[PDB]
This record gives sequence, structure tokens and C-alpha cells, in this order.
Amino acid sequence: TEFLKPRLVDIEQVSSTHAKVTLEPLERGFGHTLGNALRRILLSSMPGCAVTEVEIDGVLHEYSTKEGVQEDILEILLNLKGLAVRVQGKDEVILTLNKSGIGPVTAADITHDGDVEIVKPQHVICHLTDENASISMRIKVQRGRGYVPASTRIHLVDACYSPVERIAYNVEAARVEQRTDLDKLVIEMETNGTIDPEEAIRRAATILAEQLEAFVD
Amino acid sequence: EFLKPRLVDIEQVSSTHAKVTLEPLERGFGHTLGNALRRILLSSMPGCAVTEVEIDGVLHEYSTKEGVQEDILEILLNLKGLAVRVQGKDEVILTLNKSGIGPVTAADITHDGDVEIVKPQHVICHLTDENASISMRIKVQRGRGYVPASTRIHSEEDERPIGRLLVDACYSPVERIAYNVEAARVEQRTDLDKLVIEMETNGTIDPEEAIRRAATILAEQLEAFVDLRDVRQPEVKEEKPEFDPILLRPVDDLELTVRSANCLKAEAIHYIGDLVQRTEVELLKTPNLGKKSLTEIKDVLASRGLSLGMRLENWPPAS
Amino acid sequence: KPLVGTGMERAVAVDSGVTAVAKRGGVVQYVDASRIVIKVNEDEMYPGEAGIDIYNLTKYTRSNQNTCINQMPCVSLGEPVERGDVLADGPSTDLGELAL
Amino acid sequence: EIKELLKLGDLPTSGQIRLYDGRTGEQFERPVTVGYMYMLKLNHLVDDKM
Amino acid sequence: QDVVLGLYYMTRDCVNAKGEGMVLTGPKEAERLYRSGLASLHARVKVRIT
Amino acid sequence: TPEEKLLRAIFGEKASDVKDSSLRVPNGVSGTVIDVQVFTRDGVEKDKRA
Amino acid sequence: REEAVVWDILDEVIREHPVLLNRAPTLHRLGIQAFEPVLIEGKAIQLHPLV
Repeated sequence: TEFLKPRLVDIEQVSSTHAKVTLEPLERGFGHTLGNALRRILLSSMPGCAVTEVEIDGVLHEYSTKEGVQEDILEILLNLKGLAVRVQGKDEVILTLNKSGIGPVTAADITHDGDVEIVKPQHVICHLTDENASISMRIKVQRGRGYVPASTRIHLVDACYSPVERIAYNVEAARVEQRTDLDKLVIEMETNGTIDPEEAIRRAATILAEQLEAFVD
Repeated sequence: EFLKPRLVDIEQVSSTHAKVTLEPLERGFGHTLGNALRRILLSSMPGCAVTEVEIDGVLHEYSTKEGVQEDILEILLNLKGLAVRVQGKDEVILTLNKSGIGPVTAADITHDGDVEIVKPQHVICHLTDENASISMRIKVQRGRGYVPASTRIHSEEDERPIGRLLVDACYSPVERIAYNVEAARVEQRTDLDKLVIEMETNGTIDPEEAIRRAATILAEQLEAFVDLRDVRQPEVKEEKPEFDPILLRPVDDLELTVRSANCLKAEAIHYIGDLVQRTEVELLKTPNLGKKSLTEIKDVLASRGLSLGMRLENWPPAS
Repeated sequence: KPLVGTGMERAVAVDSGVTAVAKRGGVVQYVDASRIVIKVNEDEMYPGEAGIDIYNLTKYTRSNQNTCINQMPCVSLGEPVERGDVLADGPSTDLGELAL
Repeated sequence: EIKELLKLGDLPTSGQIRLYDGRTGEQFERPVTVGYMYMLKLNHLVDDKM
Repeated sequence: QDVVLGLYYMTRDCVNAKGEGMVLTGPKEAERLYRSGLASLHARVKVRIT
Repeated sequence: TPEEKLLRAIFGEKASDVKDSSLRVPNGVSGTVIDVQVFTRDGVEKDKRA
Repeated sequence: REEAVVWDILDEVIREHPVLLNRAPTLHRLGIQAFEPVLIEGKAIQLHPLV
């Protein structure tokens, strides 16, 4: 007939990127159904911009060596996945890493474009050893929904588009005065900084509502 | 930048069983909506099923009607599964009547404009002696999920009808749900998916009606999910009762005579916070009160410690 | 009733008193949740007093361990039963088999 | 004889099938055994012990 | 018992399965890889750990 | 005692000369009455219900 | 009367108030252990598996 919608919901956030939300009292089974269904959308189908391809300056292949950098090629590929990119009106932008000399190459050492916003210019890309050590490469950010590995391109960096770094849902019992077993749903989420957890969920849930635009009254 | 699904062919194959299909599904939403719909289809669906039952000459579940070959405990446990569908009404009391050596099926009931006996062969009991005859007032409500018999006495307050045997309530018409997403390519699209939700009803929900009211709940739940207002409650209720709570109990508790029981219905007096403040003056002029009629009321107020007719410049506070 | 059985369940149900076992073979005259009347076949029927075998069933009643012991009819009106047939199931017996 | 009767029932000889967690809806790794086991409730019922 | 059989199956490896040989930024995204059915629980993998 | 006496006088209860010994249903167990028996001494008058 | 108001009171008195759980043959001092009580619908005691 009529249903139960929750009350008392406390988001206790630790750091701006991470946050822990508790939300009781859900009907029986409604913690798991909302929990799991929202985890899937947060993880799998969430719009983001990450690094997809890298064509290098000095060497054609991903099992080679650059003079002046102790981080292997496979190492920097990982650093690229850990760069959080957000494009504005632009659907695809590509940046140039121009920096040389003795010391770590941070992310504030990238070109600053109009429709480019680096959410952590502190992010460590690779270190540079002594003397000169030359490095400039073209690194192509791409736009997509999800986490798309480098392996799935048949005709390269794993593309971690979605802003979600981790999601888990914990369903525990909640009592309503004279109700015996209800669910208390605890969502814990970590992000790449391109969107705060509180808002992340909003649009995350909005997505699921949009798919029901065919049945609701 | 997203798509949205809809429901193409719903394919019945029996009154009970049908595969409804949902075509425009993106990569993985198949299993996402698929599992999260089974969860809300197997539980939260509305359903009507028989709640109480009174039978002619039987006093409790544990007895034996003459000339029938079931026991009341078995006939009740047969009704639990009687599959009915009703429309505008919310609780309807059907009546059953039949005599003579003969299987009493579901068809042998009497029809109401809203009653649709979605399976009229359903055995209720068997008679077995020529002129043996049963009659019963079966009462059907409609609720959500599983309200077992036991929890249905805490509201008591005179459910006394000894005849009424309560049956466990199985208010739901889902029997078993099963989705399988097979991949389905609309001519041009990289890879979208299907969602065949095969389902098994009791006969009294037409698949489309269901799967719609299913998605509805998910919305109202996700409704509060969109924004998260940190919401809480006011709390700190009131700790100051003025009067003695006794003045908040209905006049039944006074345990009085019948001619005096309806008479306080008449002159508008339910709580005893009003009988407390109506003098003897007020009482000869009230319908049907006299010498023998009003001596009764000054004696049940004495035992509990109150008197007739006084004041309280503040009745009744305050919400 | 056990889906997985051994074969003994019929022996235990019958030989234990809890079930109501037909004294003499015949046909059922009357079946009530209360009683069962058996119109005896001629062969088994004694010459005098003629008549029928009438089995009065045990209905809902207290056991030694506070469980309930209740008999139910397992045959229908006018069905053939022979001597030594199962006439009514006890508690935790089905159709003549022992169903604990 | 058990496996043979499983064939007639059109059920796997393994005695095991794949299952899906009713909560997350995803598959359970490995086949699990399912089947029918006659089970008793013994009269050490809780609301007598408590 | 139940709980140790859990961890064992988890921190165990087989010769070849989903996720073989890829590299991940940290533990956080290793779970992300698994929960979504992209990687197998037990596959040989270099990951950044601290 | 005094304070009980004063209480009886304020609310007017006729402090009875008889104790309450009735058979009541044990806390927590709940069911349906299906039979009542009455056994009476030979020569004492059977009351109404008996 | 088991008025619903009391349940909210019980949860107050229960919070920081340990109870002692003890199982059949008390062999070492760990045979009695103190736990913080969590209210349960049901008539069984729920015992943390590691203990």
C-alpha cells in the first residue's frame, strides 16, 4: 500500500574526498537492495575523465627505459591512472608534460589549458635524476563511463574514469520503537577528488531514477 | 548522457507464469535492475488474503465439524491459500454455503461485484453426510507481506467473537521470480542487453501492473537518496501531565449498565473527563435517566475515586 | 514424508499404535474427521451380528511430552480397503509411512 | 543409481549447481551442492529453555 | 573455521585467471577491479602498496 | 498499615477478607483453550459450570 | 504492560552496563567473560564467534 522512507541520516566525513553516511530505518531487505544497486552504479557506470593513451617521446614500447628516470614505464602508467582529470565543455583534452632538471615532476608542472583542471597539482608523476634528463610526452585524457582497462583496446593506460576510488555498503539492524528488524544502511565512499562524496551519491542515485522514467506514476 | 529502458513484449504462457522483457538496457544495468527488482518483487508487493474466519458450529481451530472429513485446523490452512482479487474494497466478508455429500470448491462462494475467484476449483473441504451442512463468514483484507496470526492480537480491545478463527496472513501474489539478461543488440548500438524477468504469480496480479508498482517504490526510496539533508528529529516530548490520566480513558472502563452505556454515547460523552464534569442537574434532562437509572453512575465513580460534576479550567490539552 | 527413505517407515508406523489399522477388509460406509465405518467383505465377516467395523479416531490430545497426538483419515468415501490396510495416519505418519 | 536417477530427472550428475546470492544478485563461484535432506525439529525448543 | 577458510581462498593464487598480470595504483582500486567482475580474486598481479 | 489505611480511605476500597489464588496463564506462553474438566468431591454440590 | 515507552528506557540502562556470560564447565577464567549487551528479537543468546 504505502511505504517506509528513512529518517535520521548523519554524514560524518573524514577528509573532503572520503565520507561515511549512515541512514536508518529502511524496510526489511531495503538496505541490501538500495545498497548493492547503488554500489554497482557508483563503481561501474559513473561519468569521469581519466588518462587513456600515452604515446611516448623517446621509446616506442612499454618495456623500455628513459634516461634520467628511476620510475619504470609501467610505474608512470599507474601514476597516470592516479591523476584526476575533469574537463569542462571539452569532451577530450590532451596535455603536454614539459619539465626537466633535478627533482620530482609534480602535476603543477603540466600545461594549464583553458578547459583543463588538475585536481591535485601535487600528484607525483615521476622523479628526475641528476644532470639534465629530458622528458616531454603527449598523454591523452578521454571521457567515458566506468573503468576501462588498457587491454580492452584492440585497435595505453587503464582508464579509471569514475570518481569513485572505493565503495562498500554495510547493512545492519535498526529498530523502530515497535518494529523488530529494519535495516540501517551505511555507505562508505572514497573519491578521486573530482567530486565530493555527498554530491557524488546525489547524481549517482539520479541515474537510477532516470532509468525508471518508463514505469513510474 | 544516458539511455533509459522500457518494456516490450510481455508474454504470458499461463495465468500464473509469464516472461516480461525489457529491451533498452545498457552494459551491466541488466543484472543491476534485474537483482534489485527481484528483491522488491518477491517482498513488497501488495496482496489480499483471508484474515479471519467464522464457521457455523465450531469454536476453535482444534475441533471437528460433524459430517466433514477435514478438521477446522485443516480448513483454515486451506483458506490461507485461497486466491482472490478485489478492487474498490479493502476488507470484504464473503459467505460460503453448500450442503450434501460433495466437495465444496471455491466456486461455491457467493459473488460480489469486486470478488474474482481466480481459481474456482480450489478445494476448501469435503462434506460427507447427505444432510450435513456448513456456513461460514470468511473475511479477506489486503496488506503487505506476511502478517502471521499471532501478532494480530495486541490491538485487542474486544476481538471477543470466539467464532472468529484467525488464519496466518500470506498477503502476497509473488511465488518465485527469476531474471536472466541475455545480450540483445538493437541493430546499431555497440552492446546493449535484454532482461527477461520470468515470474510465477498466484493468478491475481497481471505482470505489467506488478513490475510498475515495483519500480514505484524504488523511486520513493531513491527519492530521499538524491540529496542528503543530514535530517534528524525534534524529539524532547512533554513531561507535564496536569490531570490524573484516569480522565483519559473511555467510559467503557467504568463497567456500567447497558441503558446507561448508550446514554453517554447520546449526550456526547466518551472520555470520563466529561462525565467527571456533568452534575446531577444535567442528568434527569438527558434521554432515559431516572431514579433507578442514575443511582448506577454515582457508584462506579466512587470505587475509582472520582466524583460527579466538578471543574478543571483546562480540558483537554494540548497537541 | 521422507523423500529419502529406507523401507522400514511403513513397519514402524503400523506396528506403533499411533496409526489406525483396518481390522477387517471391506468397503467404507462413512468417513468423518471423527470416525470411519467399514462395511466388511463377506469372506472376513463373521456369520452372526453381521455388521460393520467402526474405527473411532483419536482427536487432538495431550501427549506425555506435551506434544499433540492427532489422527487423520487417509481414505476417502467408498474406497476399497483390505484387512491390514492403513485406515488413518497418526502424528508424524503419512499415508502409512513414518514421517518424523 | 543416484547419478542415473539424476539423469532421468534432467539434473546434473555433480549433484551441484551454480547459485546466486539473493542480495548482491551476482554468481557464486564454484558449483554448490543443493538437494533434499529429510530434517527433524527436536523438542529442545528455545521458548522452553529460556 | 568458517572464517579462516574464507581468507585462505582469498589470499591464494591459481595459474591463469581474469586479471592476469595487470598493475594497479593501490589496494583501493584492486577491490574496484574485483567487485565488478573484471578481475579474478586469485590472479598474479603487481600493485602499489604502502 | 496507616498509609495503607489512609489510602483505602481516600479511594474507598473495601479491603477484602479473601486472598487471590486464581490459576493464570504463565508469562510468555500463549494459546487456545480447548477443554475444561471439573472433578468434585462426592457430596459437595456441583457448581453451575460443573 | 510492556508499554513501548519502556524499550527506549531499557536501551539507556543497557549501554555501558556489561553482563557476564558463562558456559557449562567453567574451566579457566575465560569460562566467564563480560560483554556489552545488544538487544535481540528472539529467545536465544548471540555469542561472538571468536570467543
